[PDB]
Amino acid sequence: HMFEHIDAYPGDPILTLNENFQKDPRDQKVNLSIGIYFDAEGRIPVMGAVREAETALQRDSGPKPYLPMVGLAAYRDAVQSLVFGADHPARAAGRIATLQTLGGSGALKVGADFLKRYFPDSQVWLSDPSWENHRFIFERAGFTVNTYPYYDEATGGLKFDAMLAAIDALPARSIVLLHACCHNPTGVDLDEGQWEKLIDVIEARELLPFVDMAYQGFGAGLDADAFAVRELARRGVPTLVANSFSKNFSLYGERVGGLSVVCEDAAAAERVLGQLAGAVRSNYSNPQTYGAKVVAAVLGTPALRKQWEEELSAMCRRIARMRQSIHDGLRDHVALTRYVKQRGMFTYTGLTESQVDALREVHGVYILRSGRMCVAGLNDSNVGIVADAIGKVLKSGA
Amino acid sequence: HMFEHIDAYPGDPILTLNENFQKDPRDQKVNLSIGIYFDAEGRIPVMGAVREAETALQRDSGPKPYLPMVGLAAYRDAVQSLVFGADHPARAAGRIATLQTLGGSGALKVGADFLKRYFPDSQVWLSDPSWENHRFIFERAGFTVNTYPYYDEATGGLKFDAMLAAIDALPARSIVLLHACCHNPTGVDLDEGQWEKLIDVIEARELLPFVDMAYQGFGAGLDADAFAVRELARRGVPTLVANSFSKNFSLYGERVGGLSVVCEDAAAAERVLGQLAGAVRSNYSNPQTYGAKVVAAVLGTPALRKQWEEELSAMCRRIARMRQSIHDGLRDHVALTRYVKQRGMFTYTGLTESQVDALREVHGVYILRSGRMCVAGLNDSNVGIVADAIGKVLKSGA
Repeated sequence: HMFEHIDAYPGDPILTLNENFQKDPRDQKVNLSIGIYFDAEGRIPVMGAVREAETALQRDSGPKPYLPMVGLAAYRDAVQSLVFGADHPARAAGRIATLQTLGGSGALKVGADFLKRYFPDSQVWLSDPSWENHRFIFERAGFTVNTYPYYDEATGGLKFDAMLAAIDALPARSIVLLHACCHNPTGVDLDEGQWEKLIDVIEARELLPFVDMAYQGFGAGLDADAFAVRELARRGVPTLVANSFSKNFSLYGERVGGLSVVCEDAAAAERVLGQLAGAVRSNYSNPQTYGAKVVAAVLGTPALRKQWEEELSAMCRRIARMRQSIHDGLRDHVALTRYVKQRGMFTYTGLTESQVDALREVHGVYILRSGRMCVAGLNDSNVGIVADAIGKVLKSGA
Repeated sequence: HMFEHIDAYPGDPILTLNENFQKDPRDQKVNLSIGIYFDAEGRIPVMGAVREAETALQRDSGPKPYLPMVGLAAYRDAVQSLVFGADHPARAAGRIATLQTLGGSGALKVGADFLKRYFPDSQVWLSDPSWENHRFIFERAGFTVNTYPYYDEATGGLKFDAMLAAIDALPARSIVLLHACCHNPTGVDLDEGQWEKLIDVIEARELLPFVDMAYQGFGAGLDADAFAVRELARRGVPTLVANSFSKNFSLYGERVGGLSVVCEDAAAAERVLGQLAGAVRSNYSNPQTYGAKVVAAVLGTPALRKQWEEELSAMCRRIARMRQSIHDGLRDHVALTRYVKQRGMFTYTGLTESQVDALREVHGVYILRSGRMCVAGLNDSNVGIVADAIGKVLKSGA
């Protein structure tokens, strides 16, 4: 009876939901519950640049020794340059410790474990709402986790005054998890003016910003999407940055990401990098080779770098086209502003749980109970069907 | 000054040692400090079966979605079959929870995090000595870590009576880390009789054995090397098993391994699997695809499975040949029994720290300060040079 007290892990309602979508016999059914990018044909793409890199890497069959704890040197440098910009002063001054991680998740974990060890009495604050695994990772890492106001139910927008006042009230060294852009699940983002005002507070109150940038390239392009990170670093604010290549390389299953920490000087950055390697040593020893070689080859080969940025920008524009298409489709029925104001792969539709049920059962369109829709699930084959469905449900009243 | 209290991570003496080996101008220098398998030509091999699988996988360029938290289903089944044997009764009765992990390290981590959560007051016992990262992983996971007698300095063998008595004295649910075979760093292994006697105690005292099998295939073949795991499971003992594919697939840098937990019934195994997935969710969300596809393709394709087992057995025999060659070489000079009695990639030479210095400085042969030599670093080009060196150092006296 050694494991008689091990409780069963709670079933995943999304899995159940997708099982119901599969059994659904209706030809016009639409699934917008899976939060990943699909292309114009509703497929998960293999990016041209990625395929081309893999092809080149294939003609190089060599041994696979252990990587350093911090991962591949070329990868780390490419990632740091991509995130902060090649010309970033914090990069030139050696104030940034960067390592290869297992997706954005791995970066959050390594960061959390480092922070718990050196800031054990700090607590963590996330947005209301936030990515479903933020609370899980940081609570299991040993942190008390709290929330700050963020999404505005009434507007489909941002409670910036309430967000700013809550964060302004935090004690020094409070860890504040922030979406860089393309908020998951709501799609509600700060503008660059709100960002500056938030950084004023974060700096003055000596807080610890942990920026989660999982969608660099899906909001307004690679550079604008990293504004929060780059502006924090230009102003010398102690910042951790977790970036994911799952979405913008379409490499979800090869687990590639980065963790960067911006420190007060190069000496500090090197001590921090060593302790981040320490967190890795206590976890998985060292990261994997395949995905990092692909990413490093794409970012570091100008022809491939260009091909990658081009396809990613086309992905960015396709989502924006779908936002406009569903918006215009809804105008034909019954504040649709949220659909074009929100950004990235997700939108908080503001539909009630009942309306979500109706959308599914009556109109065969599947979104989350929270009202989260994955805009990337929209294409020419279904955007009319969806806009019609949601328009009818909204018009009929809550 | 946010990170003013982050202490510098201690330098790696092995890295320093290898830097000195590189600068060493002597043509006959020999490095036996790197603990990985090298072939007859002193290279890290790419196994034929692995190359052939990679070739086949290359002709299949599809999308890379997230894997399940527990990893690829085909991989898990193949790994479980390889470790316990296809016909194992615990496998047939569904008493084993198996998931894909990030190397053997990742398996130790996921296991440790699960154990800390459900057995928080248990402490951990490792062999004296043990793998350099055992203490680090389990202490950082929140466990008090202790040792039991193991290596016998005077014999180059095993203190089995002292080992058994120490373990017999542990309270229920004590976590006991055990090398399945091919002990790292000493090469001293239990025989199957000692194993049965140890399991008697582990069972009776209701302990929690955590078996670390990082070298299945390098001692006496895949089946015999897993005897401890298979016998624990046949006898119904609650057992965690961490197995690595780094060494026996030569896939160090693609981070592939497994974690298996043997439970009292299938119901328990399923609850445990869910909580192991929980540990993964709190860490890196889900594992990577490339390496697991390669391993699953090799193990599950009979032609490749045969080619793999054959090359691994040839690797196993090459190490044994080097053990005999250095033994016979030492007999030409000055108890050399340890060299043929110890097993796997490592041997504890029993050389003093001074003798290790002499071996390096005078004879250009590099082993660890502990006297650990990697036998796999021996080949026809250097085994005579090494035996001569060690023979002279031993003969000249401590």
